[PDB]
Amino acid sequence: MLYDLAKKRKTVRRFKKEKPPLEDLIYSLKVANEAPSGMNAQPWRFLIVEDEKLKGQIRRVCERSEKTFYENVRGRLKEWLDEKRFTWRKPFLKEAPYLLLVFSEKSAPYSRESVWLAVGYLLLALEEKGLGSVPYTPPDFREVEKLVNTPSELRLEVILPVGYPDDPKPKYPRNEVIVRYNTF
Amino acid sequence: KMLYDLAKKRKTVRRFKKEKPPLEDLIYSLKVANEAPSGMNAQPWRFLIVEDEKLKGQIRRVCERSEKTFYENVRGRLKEWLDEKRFTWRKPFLKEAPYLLLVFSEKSAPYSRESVWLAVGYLLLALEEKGLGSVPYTPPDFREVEKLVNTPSELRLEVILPVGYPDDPKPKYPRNEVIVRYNTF
Ligand SMILES: Cc1cc2nc3c(=O)[nH]c(=O)nc-3n(C[C@H](O)[C@H](O)[C@H](O)COP(=O)(O)O)c2cc1C
Ligand SMILES: Cc1cc2nc3c(=O)[nH]c(=O)nc-3n(C[C@H](O)[C@H](O)[C@H](O)COP(=O)(O)O)c2cc1C
Ligand SMILES: N[C@@H](Cc1ccc(O)c(F)c1)C(=O)O
Ligand SMILES: N[C@@H](Cc1ccc(O)c(F)c1)C(=O)O
Ligand SMILES: [Cl-]
Ligand SMILES: [Cl-]
Ligand SMILES: [Cl-]
Ligand SMILES: [Cl-]
Ligand SMILES: [Cl-]
Repeated sequence: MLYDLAKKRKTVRRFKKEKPPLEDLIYSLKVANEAPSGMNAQPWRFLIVEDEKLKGQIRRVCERSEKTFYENVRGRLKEWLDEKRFTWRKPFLKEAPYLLLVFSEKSAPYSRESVWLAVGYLLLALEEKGLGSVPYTPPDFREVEKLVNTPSELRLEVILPVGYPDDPKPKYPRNEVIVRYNTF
Repeated sequence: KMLYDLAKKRKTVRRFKKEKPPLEDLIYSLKVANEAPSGMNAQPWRFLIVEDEKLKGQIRRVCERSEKTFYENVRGRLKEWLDEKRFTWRKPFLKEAPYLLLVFSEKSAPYSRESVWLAVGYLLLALEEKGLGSVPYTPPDFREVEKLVNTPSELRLEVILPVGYPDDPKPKYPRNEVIVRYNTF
């Protein structure tokens, strides 16, 4: 059941050393590709990073940026990150077998909405395929974009480290949906 | 059998039956969506289920007005696409759908819009599982629609998802092959 897939899917920030077959990622992208999009532009573009040096570069730029983020973060954000024991360290950027970088075509109508919708599909597909991921959002997208020679027409949306999950931490809670009717 | 089949089958539904699906069907989709990840697990989505005919009509007309102006002004690829598909500013599905599921994002949440749109992906697949149809309807201006439903300032209307039973919807548009590159561009 889809609900079961969605319910079971949780963040995975720790991956097995073994690299999943590319076919599983490609499957998930093919699923994502079936998603709707503004003017059916299919404004998602995928970059699968496997190169260890490059992952290392991405890891390092992201961590350097996160370091600053963590130095300064405060309030509610800080409290949540602290309670969940996040730090600037993002080893999964190096250690995940794949970094799936998801880009949006800037010029496409509702490109961002569409890509993120498709990421929803993507994540469910990864779960279906028994892969883990985390939508990792670097503090500074541009540095990562440059690392991979992102064309100006594309916008990096998210870095999805993908791999076999490795003793992932538990899914965080979900509050029940509380619907409203007609108006607030 | 596979999620791909579900995703592949799912397509826009702009033609709805009047017949009201059980609320539980729609709530199921929200429950699925709600299992989605989100920035700081904020679960920044909020759902407003519009069923009231008068309000649907108000929403419809506000959107249509906005669309009408937009159709007068749209240019480039979107205009070309809309024209070739014979889209117009009229949005009858906003009246015909038994539900308008208004999906809001909690503005203050980190990556709130990204997260909500991600969850909408879930949501659409769930609707498909339940045999419901929808369309992520995005009028040019949400502000008037937000006001119609007394949207709190903290929330951003992201999308109007008319939801109902499909009434012989038009076929799915094609999909280009997914575009996958390795390591760098
Ligand atoms: C972010 C987003 C916004 C959309 N906005 C509209 C809209 O305003 N009006 C509409 O008729 N369809 C809208 N759509 C539906 C798209 O036109 C549709 O997903 C695309 O044509 C592909 O349809 P298909 O899956 O049936 O091939 C939107 C879709 C997305 C993802
Ligand atoms: C838009 C978005 C951005 C995210 N950014 C990050 C991130 O930068 N770092 C991270 O560790 N997790 C990130 N996540 C993962 C969230 O922390 C995670 O989805 C949330 O904690 C719920 O996890 P759960 O599904 O395992 O309960 C992001 C999730 C989304 C949807
Ligand atoms: N929102 C306008 C234009 C439009 C239509 C379809 C779309 O996919 C889209 F992005 C935009 C409409 O519904 O006609
Ligand atoms: N990007 C930062 C902060 C962060 C972490 C988790 C999140 O869900 C999020 F939105 C933001 C990190 O990975 O530590
Ligand atoms: Cl996650
Ligand atoms: Cl659609
Ligand atoms: Cl939490
Ligand atoms: Cl916002
Ligand atoms: Cl239709």
